[PDB]
Amino acid sequence: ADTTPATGLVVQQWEDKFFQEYLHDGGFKALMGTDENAVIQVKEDLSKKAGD
Amino acid sequence: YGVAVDGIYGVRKIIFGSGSGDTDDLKDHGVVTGFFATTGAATVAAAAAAEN
Amino acid sequence: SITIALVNRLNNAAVTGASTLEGNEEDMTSRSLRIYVDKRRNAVRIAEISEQR
Repeated sequence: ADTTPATGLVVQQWEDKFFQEYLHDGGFKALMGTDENAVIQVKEDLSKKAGD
Repeated sequence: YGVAVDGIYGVRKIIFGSGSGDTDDLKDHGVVTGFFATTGAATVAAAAAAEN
Repeated sequence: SITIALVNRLNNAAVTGASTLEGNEEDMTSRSLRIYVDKRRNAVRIAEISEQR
């Protein structure tokens, strides 16, 4: 006859890498700016001063 | 101050099959058990040592 | 979990003389046992004043 490995001795391998879901970022980052006519206004004044 | 001992491990009794399949009739590899009578006080209570 | 293996013995009559062996070969039977591992731990906490005293 022919020698075969036991059913419980069949090795399964696992990968250390993983996939990530695809997420749409909206594209708003292109509209952010500190200029007066920016579609989205960025006010970073509270990063140096105090207040909520 | 907290001192903690920890360990990941597992102890098992080596039992191997004896039938056609890999998990068929399990015999102890190197253990022979003998159940005898004793006069000492019971360690496991009757409710706990009962079947099921 | 870890799987350990046992190799069963061979109990076929020996092929003697000039007899063919290319087809009359033995099959090797193996058995497996899976052992699981778990985490067990204990801890003791003591105050600083208890250490000093």
